[PDB]
Amino acid sequence: RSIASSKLWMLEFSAFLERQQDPYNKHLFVHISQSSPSYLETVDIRQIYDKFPEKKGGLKELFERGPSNAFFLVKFWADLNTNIDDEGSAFYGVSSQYESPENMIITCSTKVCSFGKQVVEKVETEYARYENGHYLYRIHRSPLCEYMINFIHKLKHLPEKYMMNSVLENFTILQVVTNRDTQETLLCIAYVFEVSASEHGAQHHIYRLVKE
Amino acid sequence: SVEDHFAKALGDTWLQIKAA
Repeated sequence: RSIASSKLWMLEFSAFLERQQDPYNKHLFVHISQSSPSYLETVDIRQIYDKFPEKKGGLKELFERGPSNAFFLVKFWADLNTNIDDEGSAFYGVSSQYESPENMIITCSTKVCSFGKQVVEKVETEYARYENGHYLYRIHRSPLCEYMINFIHKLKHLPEKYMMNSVLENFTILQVVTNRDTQETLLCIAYVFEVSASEHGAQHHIYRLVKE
Repeated sequence: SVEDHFAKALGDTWLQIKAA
């Protein structure tokens, strides 16, 4: 169940909001963690083809460049059961951590896609930190882009859960983590989304992406 | 824009929600 290639493992990923240094007191929208357990191992790109970019540099081309073991699909059920966004003065962020056996400089590109078309991209570079015999990489508290903050505002205030799911059917994120020096794909993660019911927290299911 | 996304996804329903 690890999002791990031969060269890189994403151990943790969370997106959250909190009061601007009012905390502990955060709310997680989505969360993958070693701290948090979770429970069909592959999905073919044909199932998600139109939900991601597919031109030069697109998902299919990236997959064909490989390596095949670097490509994953994560389905998230996002927990929007919070009122912090309505109070204002909130901080919205994303934190991730990775590990490798190798010392690398990595670049994480995150593309937000609407109906399969990129609308915003964030690029972050991180450096290896040796700890207890392996290399750790952290992207800590990266602020969510304004597009996504506004999207969450508008989404959480629709009148029906099913409408939230409809909006989310054509909202995706494509994360590509590359080795900065070689441009090798270390990890490529396609994210698709639904909302959690009010009585449930965030959930996820992880798949390997394949292409028959 | 976020508004354009919502209008594409929800059709006339979003037009009604946004207006009123």
